[PDB]
Amino acid sequence: DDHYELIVDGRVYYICIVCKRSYVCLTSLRRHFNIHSWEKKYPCRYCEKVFPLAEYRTKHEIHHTGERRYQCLACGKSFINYQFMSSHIKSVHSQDPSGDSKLYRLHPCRSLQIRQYAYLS
DNA sequence: TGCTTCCCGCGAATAACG
DNA sequence: CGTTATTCGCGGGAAGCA
Ligand SMILES: [Cl-]
Ligand SMILES: [Zn+2]
Ligand SMILES: [Zn+2]
Ligand SMILES: [Zn+2]
Repeated sequence: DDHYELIVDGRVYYICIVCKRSYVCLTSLRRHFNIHSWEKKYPCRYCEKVFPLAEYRTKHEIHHTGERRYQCLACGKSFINYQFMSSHIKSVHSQDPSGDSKLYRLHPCRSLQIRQYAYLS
């Protein structure tokens, strides 16, 4: 089909026929396989570009709107994405958002229409 | 070398099904 | 509808890049 299976120990892995990348979940391999396949297009509704993954388009479109959903809770600065936010918190506040504390807040997306997680309210 | 985008397990929201 | 299958948002490390 589009993959074969591998089994080590009990573990089942799904392997991409084309690039031989390994996946624990089949939904993952299918999501990945569109990169080879290009059977689904995710075109940017603001410009030319097309993406092989829905989430790539979504990150892209937020950069069009300028919305800043990531807010540092120590000083209030807002950021476009996780990486800027984390980078800020680590350098300025000398803390890590990975472990434990709610150091930042992610606002619901309001600059465009995407699926909304009830926990962000 | 520090931004920048990619990656993929995980599971919530929604769609397709019956 | 209830009940499933599907989509895709998210974290945060990795990989890419100039
Ligand atoms: Cl904003
Ligand atoms: Zn592949
Ligand atoms: Zn665009
Ligand atoms: Zn701050």
